Amino acid sequence: AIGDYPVYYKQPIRWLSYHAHTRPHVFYAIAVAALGPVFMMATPLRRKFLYDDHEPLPANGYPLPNRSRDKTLTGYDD
Amino acid sequence: MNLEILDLSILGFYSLISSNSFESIAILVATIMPVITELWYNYSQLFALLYTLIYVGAVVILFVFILSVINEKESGLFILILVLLLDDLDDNESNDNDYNNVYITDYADWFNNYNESDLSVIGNLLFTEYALLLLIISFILLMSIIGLILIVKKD
Amino acid sequence: SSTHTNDSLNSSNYVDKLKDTHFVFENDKLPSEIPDVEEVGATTAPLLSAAYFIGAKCQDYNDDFMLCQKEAKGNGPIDCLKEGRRVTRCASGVLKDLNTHCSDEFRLHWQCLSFSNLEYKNCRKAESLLNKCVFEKMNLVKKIPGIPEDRQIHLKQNPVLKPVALHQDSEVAFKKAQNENSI
Amino acid sequence: MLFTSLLLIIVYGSLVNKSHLLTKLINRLGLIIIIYTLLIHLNINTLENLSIGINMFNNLLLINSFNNTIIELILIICILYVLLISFNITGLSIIDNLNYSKRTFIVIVLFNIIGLTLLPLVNDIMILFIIIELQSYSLYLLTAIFNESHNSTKSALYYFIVGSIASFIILDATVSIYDDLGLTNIQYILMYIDKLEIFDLLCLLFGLFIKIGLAPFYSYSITIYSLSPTIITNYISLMPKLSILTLIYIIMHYINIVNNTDLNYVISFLILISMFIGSFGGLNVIRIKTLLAYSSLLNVSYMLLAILSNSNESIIAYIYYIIQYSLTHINIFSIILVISIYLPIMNNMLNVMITKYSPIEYINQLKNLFINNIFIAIALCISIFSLIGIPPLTGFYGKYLVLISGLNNGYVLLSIVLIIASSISTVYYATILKVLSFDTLSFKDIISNNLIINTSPENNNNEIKPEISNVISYVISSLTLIILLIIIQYENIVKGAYLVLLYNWV
Amino acid sequence: MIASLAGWGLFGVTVRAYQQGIRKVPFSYYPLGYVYSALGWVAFGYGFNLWTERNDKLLEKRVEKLKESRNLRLS
Amino acid sequence: HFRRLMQYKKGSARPGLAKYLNLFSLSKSQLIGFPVALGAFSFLSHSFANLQEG
Amino acid sequence: APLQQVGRHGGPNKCFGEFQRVVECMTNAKHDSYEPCNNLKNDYLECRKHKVERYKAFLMQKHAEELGKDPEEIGAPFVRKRRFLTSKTLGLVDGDDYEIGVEKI
Amino acid sequence: STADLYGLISFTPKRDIHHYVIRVDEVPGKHFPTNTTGNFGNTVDFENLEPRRKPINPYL
Amino acid sequence: METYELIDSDPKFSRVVRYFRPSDYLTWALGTIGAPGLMVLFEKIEPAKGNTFKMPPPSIMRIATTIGFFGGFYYAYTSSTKRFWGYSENAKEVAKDRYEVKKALSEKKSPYGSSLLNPYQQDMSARNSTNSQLLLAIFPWFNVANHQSHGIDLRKYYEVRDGEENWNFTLPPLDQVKDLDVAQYKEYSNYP
Ligand SMILES: CCCCCCCCCCCCCCCCCC(=O)OC[C@H](COP(=O)(O)OCCN)OC(=O)CCCCCCCCCCCCCCCCC
Ligand SMILES: CCCCCCCCCCCCCCCCCC(=O)OC[C@H](COP(=O)(O)OCCN)OC(=O)CCCCCCCCCCCCCCCCC
Ligand SMILES: CCCCCCCCCCCC(=O)OC[C@H](COP(=O)(O)OCC[N+](C)(C)C)OC(=O)CCCCCCCCCCC
Ligand SMILES: CCCCCCCCCCCC(=O)OC[C@H](COP(=O)(O)OCC[N+](C)(C)C)OC(=O)CCCCCCCCCCC
Repeated sequence: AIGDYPVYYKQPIRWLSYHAHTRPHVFYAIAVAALGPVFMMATPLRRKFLYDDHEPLPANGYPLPNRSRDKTLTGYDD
Repeated sequence: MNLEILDLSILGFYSLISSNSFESIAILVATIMPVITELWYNYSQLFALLYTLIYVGAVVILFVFILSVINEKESGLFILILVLLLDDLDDNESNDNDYNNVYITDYADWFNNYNESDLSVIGNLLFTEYALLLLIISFILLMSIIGLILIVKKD
Repeated sequence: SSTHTNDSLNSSNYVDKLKDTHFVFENDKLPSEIPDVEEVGATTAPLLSAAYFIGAKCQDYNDDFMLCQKEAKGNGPIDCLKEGRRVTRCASGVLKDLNTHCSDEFRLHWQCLSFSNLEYKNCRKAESLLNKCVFEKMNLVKKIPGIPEDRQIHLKQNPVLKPVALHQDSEVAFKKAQNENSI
Repeated sequence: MLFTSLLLIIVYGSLVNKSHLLTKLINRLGLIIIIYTLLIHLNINTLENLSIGINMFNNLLLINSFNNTIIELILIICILYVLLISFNITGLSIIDNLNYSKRTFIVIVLFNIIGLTLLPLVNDIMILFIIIELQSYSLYLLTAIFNESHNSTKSALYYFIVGSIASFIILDATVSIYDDLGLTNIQYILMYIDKLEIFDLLCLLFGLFIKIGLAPFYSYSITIYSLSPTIITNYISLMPKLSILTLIYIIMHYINIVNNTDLNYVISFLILISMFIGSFGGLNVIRIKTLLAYSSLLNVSYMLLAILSNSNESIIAYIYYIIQYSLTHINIFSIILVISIYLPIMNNMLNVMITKYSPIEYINQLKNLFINNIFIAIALCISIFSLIGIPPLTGFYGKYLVLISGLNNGYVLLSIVLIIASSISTVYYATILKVLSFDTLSFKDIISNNLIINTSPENNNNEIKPEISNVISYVISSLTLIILLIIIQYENIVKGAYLVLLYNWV
Repeated sequence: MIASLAGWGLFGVTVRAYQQGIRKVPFSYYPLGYVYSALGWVAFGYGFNLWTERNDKLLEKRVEKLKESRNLRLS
Repeated sequence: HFRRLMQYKKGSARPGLAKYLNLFSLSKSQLIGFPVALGAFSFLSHSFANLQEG
Repeated sequence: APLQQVGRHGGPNKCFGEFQRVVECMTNAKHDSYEPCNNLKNDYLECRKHKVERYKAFLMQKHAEELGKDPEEIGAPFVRKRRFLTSKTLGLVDGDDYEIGVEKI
Repeated sequence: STADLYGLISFTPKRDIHHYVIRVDEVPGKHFPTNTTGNFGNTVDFENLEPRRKPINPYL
Repeated sequence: METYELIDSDPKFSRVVRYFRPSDYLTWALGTIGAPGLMVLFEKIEPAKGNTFKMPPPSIMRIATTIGFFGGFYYAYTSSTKRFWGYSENAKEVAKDRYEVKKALSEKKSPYGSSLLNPYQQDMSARNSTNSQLLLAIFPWFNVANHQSHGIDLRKYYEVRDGEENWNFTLPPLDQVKDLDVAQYKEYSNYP
């Protein structure tokens, strides 16, 4: 097989080489696109080795203290 | 002088007299522009721009694209003005008189310290709450790509 | 967000013409049954400059004013009128203090905000002087809840995002404090 | 399972070489996918649990035991249709190779089954418009799948325009509902079922009435069905009514909460008018598909009386009728796809132009089928006798059950007209039986060797050579005996319909 | 219960017998055909009886509630 | 009728357009006969309803 | 249950509170019928269109017409052009009547 | 017996705007994408929420 | 009505696979080899072209195996799901589920797992994937998120049933269990 089109399930390595030579417009668009979801999967690796996720934003309105109203609150009265 | 009325009267005049397909495609553009402009002012600036980007930029120039493909071949002034005047008299789309004569306001409040555009909320709900609606749409788009090619492609 | 509404000023006078907007006044003052309060007169820039000192001084009343809104169950405006005056009086207390203790340090900072699109990132040199002054003369500090002390943004020695253009009064006042104070 | 396999078929079909054997083999892959879908559906979905009604996907889709009945029915009828395109309907390469000339045929059909099965489940006006378009777009593509044909493309153009106006009416009703209430979920609208303009739901029905071909909108459906290829007409004239009539029944279930009489009078005006046109229309017709188009309209008129009445007996009448009518429809069209082998060949007058899209097009092309194939002629006779309503076939119990639901709700006028309209329509069902058999004894001993079936090659001259393929023959026989012998297990089937609930409970 | 599957199987023999006429072949053609068509409907007949017995259990329980509701109506 | 007259003016030589417009056309008698009949129908139907007390 | 009536900032809007109180009543278990929730349904429709309140404004407009009450003295002062929200009108101490700047903020 | 059973099943209870089945099992608005606490008009509390009207399964 | 104990109204995807019975793997295997067989069975029933049996080309048999590979898994996934919902026999899974949860509460970890999703995102995710297996014959959708709306009462995992006390697991009060709604809103009433 000096120039035969490779069969993917028998020659996986040569099958990609055929497409990395004759179809550079397909092979590297797939290669670039897959590098996104691949990087998403390596997010847990970054958490344990680089830095934790930031604290979530306070985007839920005014932070209401979880308690009952103060009863001895005075001052600034009429 | 709500000049938006005069734009449609001209538009309503040429819709009654259009003969070829050049004028028919002109009625389309002459209708979106009042729709876009009356959305830019008043109601929603976001959907005025979405209409321009999606209707004019995408579906309108497709019409003129196929008109050049299809073909280009081939009343009385009293009746038209009489019809347009008759069309002009009664323009109340709804018959709740108080709803059309009495004005209302809203009260603003400062409880929303995380202020973000509408397109932020729409994406917030479309990609979380109604992710089924978003996913079916990409499915409807997918069928069109297959649907266009099976209809038109020769071999 | 510049969405049109029915509750405030819109983008252009062409919006007003389509909506037929009337800008309506109401001369009637509040009834005497509600004791009067002195409304805060500060504008946008001074409030954003003193916002974290109002938070440090009126924290109890702000929380109590909000807790009245939570537990009023929809009748918030009417059943929290007395608790809403403590907040107005407390905030007026802070702005009156800054005018009588740190008038130049305060004015320098909110002139910077009025000069740099009301953004805190552009006015750190003036803001650092104001915080240092307020601490010694009123004991108030600026704290951003939810993060460690070492990782607050306004204490960042080398910020990634810095102002494009410098405020002359800030840079001049800063280096003077590099002599007056950094002995 | 349907959606995931559709993507595999889309990609795979675009890879392999264009050929008939591969196209026919891919059609047999879809026949598996539809079968696999039914096994997974029946496994998880049960009548006993879906009785209460279960919200899915953020309440967008609501499923109960009434909808669940039709999904399984739709899957079943879609298996019997795919058997046509997946096997031989005649075995003569000239006639059959049309079914294998298109590779996207099975893909578009699989697109539609997703559209059909989700429509009864919709519970939001936002998803109602999306799903109705997914079904509507799939029909236009299937109508134009044979893009070389002039009549097929002309029909899809007519279909697209009428459906586009139909979809706009549907879209406008939902917008008007949103204008009044500001709510999109159907359950939230039910809280304001007394506070909204109930006629805006009727404007919604007027859009769904166009898509099922109900008079005065019946004109386009008759034209469309009489122009598409018989394989295409076999699908587009039955499937949309399966999923839309189920949706119409549910919308009418919610509507009858406020029991507005004006709404019922307008619908009775359309049901009454449709019976008239559905009966008197088919009296003067020559094309068989035009005849079955008028026949379809009349049966939809009967099925709306069960929908309009909308009681506990209306569920039984609709659930039974929609099942028996589908099997009858499949049985009749399957026979018409087969008996084209007995057509004569010229060796003249009236210059009748026949094409490979509708080889059987006129009623008198059924002539002497009692002679050429007696067994299949009786199967067509039994099927037509069911449509007439002769007991104890399946067709009688449909009309008998519909009449119970109609009269129990006081629809006396419509019940009498449907019994007049049934007898008027018997005239043109009897013509099909007249053509099948009545000239038997004059033609009994004739020298016939010019039939299309006589151009089939002789294989061995020693082995027996069956005239009709295996799978299509077994389907015709099975559905003919089920139609004929429903009396044996009728009691169990009807008692199996008492359990199908739509929020009856107690 | 075998007799119930006996009847269902005999219906399976009829369909294959009725298939021969449509194909126009001698009724003794391919005797293994009658076995396959018989067994196919016994499989259907087996499941069909399971479905109907399941309906009896469900309908008895539903009628228990319907009788109570009628008594409240008939008060 | 007047609206269908405007459609006649726009297209006359076209066979399909005049094919459909001619079906809906009402003769000058029908444009007068139909409104009279319904007006007569509604008057007689209501009048006989009062005479019969229902 | 799905979110309805979401404001332009992601939170509940003006009329969400009324709609939520309707859902609580309709889906409640201590109710025999839907009669008790009939008033809540009116409030949600009222919050959105103000039809009853606009009607009340119509009578007060019409009643003053039949009594001769001067509109300028019963109504509230208003300004139609935003450029003429001058400091004289706003009541500021030494305010001119010269127009205000509404060109660019 | 058959006449009795059919009389039970065929009967349809009357539905008016007062009694009908609504398939909503919970009150919306517990969590919003942002600014969950709006003008504080959400008077409904989810900590002390009364039990909802659960559906009846007539086969159970 | 065959009703059992409701283990989980919205079982998590990883849980549903880990709970496959050996028979479930058999169904997945049967579905995988059934689809290629069904193609062969049709050819035995009726040849695609000609009149004699001809084995379909190997390419069709590979795509047939893939289609039956998902279909077999989907049938396996739905059957395993009925047990969680209580529609099927779930006594074996109930003990297996209880062992994991009682162990989980003991370590003060959440039974449901920690989640990247905020409170609204957790509850929104539950709405999409709850009861989504009913349409798993039409299109796929799985619960792949560690949310908390599973339709159970965590109190029922405190009481000891037959054959459980021997596990000797200590369960703290739920108020001290990490990543639960009853253990998060301690500072502010709208932030966890
Ligand atoms: C910045 C201004 C841009 C527009 C410049 C032209 C203004 C002339 C008025 C036309 C526009 C009015 C809008 C209604 C469309 C009417 C189109 C029509 O009927 O034909 C107009 C044009 C001239 O032909 P005319 O003699 O008027 O009619 C009989 C000809 N057999 O027939 C022709 O097709 C000649 C070429 C005209 C092409 C114009 C394309 C359509 C207009 C799009 C641009 C403007 C968008 C609409 C804005 C106003 C909306 C009210
Ligand atoms: C206001 C606009 C004009 C009126 C439009 C009416 C719209 C509603 C009609 C519903 C049915 C749609 C019919 C299709 C459109 C018909 C339009 C039409 O009128 O065309 C004319 C056509 C015959 O045309 P022709 O008279 O030969 O040529 C005229 C020459 N100038 O005439 C026809 O063919 C019309 C007859 C078609 C069939 C209608 C019969 C319906 C059944 C009614 C009787 C029901 C009896 C039931 C018994 C119990 C109730 C009494
Ligand atoms: C060329 C030939 C011309 C015709 C000749 C006549 C052939 C007669 C065959 C006798 C068969 C027999 O005996 O059937 C007996 C069996 C089993 O009866 P069982 O166990 O008591 O079940 C209970 C029956 N009850 C109620 C009488 C007690 O029922 C059958 O299979 C019924 C036939 C199937 C009818 C279709 C309904 C099922 C499909 C549902 C989709 C709508
Ligand atoms: C557990 C019970 C399973 C029973 C088997 C089911 C699959 C059938 C395949 C058998 C093998 C085969 O196809 O054998 C081949 C035979 C004979 O074909 P022929 O017409 O003589 O062709 C000519 C043969 N030459 C080439 C030798 C000349 O086909 C049949 O007889 C098909 C019987 C119809 C299918 C019955 C299914 C009933 C469905 C009921 C549910 C609704």
